Amino acid sequence: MLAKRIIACLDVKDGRVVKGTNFENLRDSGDPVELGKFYSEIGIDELVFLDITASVEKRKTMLELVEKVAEQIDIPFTVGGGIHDFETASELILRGADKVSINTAAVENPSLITQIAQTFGSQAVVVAIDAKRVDGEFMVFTYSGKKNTGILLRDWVVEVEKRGAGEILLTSIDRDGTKSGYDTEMIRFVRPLTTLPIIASGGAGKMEHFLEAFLAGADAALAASVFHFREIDVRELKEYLKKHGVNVRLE
Amino acid sequence: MRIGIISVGPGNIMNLYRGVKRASENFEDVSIELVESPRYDLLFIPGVHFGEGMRRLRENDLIDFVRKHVEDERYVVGVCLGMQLLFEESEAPGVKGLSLIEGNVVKLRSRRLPHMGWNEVIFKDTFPNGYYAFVHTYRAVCEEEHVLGTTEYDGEIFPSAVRKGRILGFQFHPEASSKIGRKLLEKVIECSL
Repeated sequence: MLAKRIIACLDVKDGRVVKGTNFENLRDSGDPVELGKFYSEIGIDELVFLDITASVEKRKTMLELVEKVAEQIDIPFTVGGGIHDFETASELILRGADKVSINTAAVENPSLITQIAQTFGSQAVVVAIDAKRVDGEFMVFTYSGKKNTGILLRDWVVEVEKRGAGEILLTSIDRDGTKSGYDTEMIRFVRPLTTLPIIASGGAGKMEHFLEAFLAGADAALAASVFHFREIDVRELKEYLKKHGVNVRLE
Repeated sequence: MRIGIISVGPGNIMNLYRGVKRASENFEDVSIELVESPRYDLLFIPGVHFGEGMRRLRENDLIDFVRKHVEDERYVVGVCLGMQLLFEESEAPGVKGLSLIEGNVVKLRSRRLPHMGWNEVIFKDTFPNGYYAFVHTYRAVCEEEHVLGTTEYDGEIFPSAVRKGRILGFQFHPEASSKIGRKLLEKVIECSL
């Protein structure tokens, strides 16, 4: 039975993990490839690399990252952050990335979802949706959560599926970096609108938040600081979820 | 120990080269070649449409190269699409497969496709039970005689792993299956001895 996934998010900049890492066992705090290689060793199900390199270098830098990562990690990974066209995505997938994450570019050119899906298959497309409550309604926000698009989340989710996307990365802007729990209301809201796999993102602070997210209907749960800072052990988290009737991958 | 990985495609096959080089580390006198013609102890048939690749094995005079391997009690291991090619036909309507193992290929009964993510494989023997990384739409149909590993997706139980003598087939991606994939690949190497 398809396991519910624990996903680690590596925020990279120029080819380095941001705010380092408590893993002094490693030989680097913030080497994205060693950390990723490590996350596999300890039981992470998937990796997500989010680049924020000032676009001067960004295009070369992300291909650098992808080539070095594919060469060493043995779990599925995903690159995203400023992938603006089929060109950028094609060369990134070809460089070794299992999937690419598109957001702002997708909202502004939905056909892009299809463009990648037809060449590389729906499996290779992940659409990131950053949502936030504006006047009682769930609205979709582009440009790293700063521009309100006027597009209702209810609509964009159905569209993304129609477009040929293979997976949705749902981030609650209201909860991102709050360690207070995932936005389960938002997950429950989206769950019925689509059959696509949903990754919960934003708010993770401890083990129970993960269970709450899976009850809400998430197919995966993504986190960063809580993992990088040794705030939650991966094997323990999975032992805990299994105990409470969630189907996780346990080795 | 000569290992050959058929490099002609389709798909990314280098993630597999890396995974195999990775698993072969602790092993003595080991060689790994990317393959597209005649020269192996362990032959890998990788790939990620049944039509393509079945074409590419023709267009590279490899159908006989593989036939000669099976015939010579050499190990022949199909991975992903490579596994489906071991069979007689797929639903690529009209194309003959390698017909190395009796059976055919068929779309999965699920409304949700592709089957994508970590799913449990349960082996009859030898290989490590546990979760492996899957990404496929079509499944094999064969005799219990040739079933090696089993997996359930959406209430449908199918051969996630297959075996006719020294011919092996795996439907998942060992090279993307973390520690257990490495262990699986090690055991495949340990078998070809």
